[PDB]
Amino acid sequence: KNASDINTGIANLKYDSRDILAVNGDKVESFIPKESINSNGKFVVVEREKKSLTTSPVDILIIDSVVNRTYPGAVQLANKAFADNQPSLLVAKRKPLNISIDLPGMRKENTITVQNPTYGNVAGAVDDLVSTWNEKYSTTHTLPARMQYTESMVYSKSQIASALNVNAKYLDNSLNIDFNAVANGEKKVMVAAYKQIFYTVSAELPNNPSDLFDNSVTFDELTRKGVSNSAPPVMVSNVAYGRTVYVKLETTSKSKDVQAAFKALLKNNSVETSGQYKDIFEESTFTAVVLGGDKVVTKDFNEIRNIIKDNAELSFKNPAYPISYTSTFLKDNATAAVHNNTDYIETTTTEYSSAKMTLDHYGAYVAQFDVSWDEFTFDQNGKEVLTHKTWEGSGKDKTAHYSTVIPLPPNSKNIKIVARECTGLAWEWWRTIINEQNVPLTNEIKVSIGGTTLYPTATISH
Repeated sequence: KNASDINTGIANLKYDSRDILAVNGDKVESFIPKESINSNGKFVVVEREKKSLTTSPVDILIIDSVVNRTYPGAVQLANKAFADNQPSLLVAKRKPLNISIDLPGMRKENTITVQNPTYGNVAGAVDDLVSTWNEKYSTTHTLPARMQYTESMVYSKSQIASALNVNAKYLDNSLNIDFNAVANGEKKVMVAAYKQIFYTVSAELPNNPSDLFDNSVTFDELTRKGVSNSAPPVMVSNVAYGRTVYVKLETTSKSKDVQAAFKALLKNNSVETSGQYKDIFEESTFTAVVLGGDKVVTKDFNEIRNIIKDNAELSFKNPAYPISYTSTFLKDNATAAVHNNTDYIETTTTEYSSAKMTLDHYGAYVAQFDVSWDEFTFDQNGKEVLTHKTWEGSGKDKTAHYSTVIPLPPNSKNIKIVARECTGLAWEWWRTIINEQNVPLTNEIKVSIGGTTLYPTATISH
């Protein structure tokens, strides 16, 4: 009748997804690109850089408060408010629709058919299906661990969100990311989103869009109702239900390793007792919250694992809830993808600590140490400024047994160490026994020359 004008009208819309469905962070701004700083007693270089993060999800998140707007079979407007997690619902009288759960107990009795695909109803149809399988299959069958897992280091709300694929306020509201400390040397932080799926209800893509709507429905009704090239319609064609845990990992260290150290603490507990990265998980504290729909902080990460675990489980005590969903433009049944584009200031880090050099001479022969290093800094332009330093006794004759302690401040570089052994009288002749530049900056540098005139012994020990 005019179901024809729904198709014709709908068929007629022009748009590309990248356009109507985009999000964008606000042009970066200004930072100090290369600059040092002193914390924990470690001299810390600190670099900075704008990158372009470019997400592109087809698993649209779903915010608590705006939950009753997203349900399997619902029709919604593909527009900037969609792309922003507040989709506008497009209410209109409906033909009946088949929704079919994917629960374990692999049934042929899994499909239900809903007369009026309105939230409350659809919600209920799901609820039925759930506690069907839960009665007549609950243990007879068992749940395949399915998960949307994401983890990243945090720079801006704009970026963690975009990356973690979650909602910026919602996250910060629960976690409290001191993005600042982070923004300049004070702190290092990553966040993990454990999005656990227990099941996903799905909704029969309809051959022709008209098939979704009663006959009392006209195209004008739709357009006057929201529909336009700036905002075409999508069907909520699958909702994944489950449970979420967020984990916050933050540490005072600024060691290049804080990253991988975490990505690793997260995976398993083989690094936990293994002792690798031990100074870090000291200055690390962890936080885990469990999203509801209408939180613990401790220094023993094994409590965090426990919370993550308790939550890969369906239960009457821990009920599922919509979590992500999938949208199909009614036009051609393409999947809706929300193109994202945050910009941000990645502040990286590198620690450096003070060193204890140590000359020791046991040699049956007069000898000589040249020792020199460079102290490094970066200007108002982040250029490396090299301040050459040189060991007092450098070049002086020394007789066994001798020893001294040369302090090196944490920001040292190029080091360099010679040992000459005199090999006759006065300095008639001499041999070089220790000759090195670019000696590894390391908590202890131990030089030690020894033995005979004819057969010396010489070694740097780190």
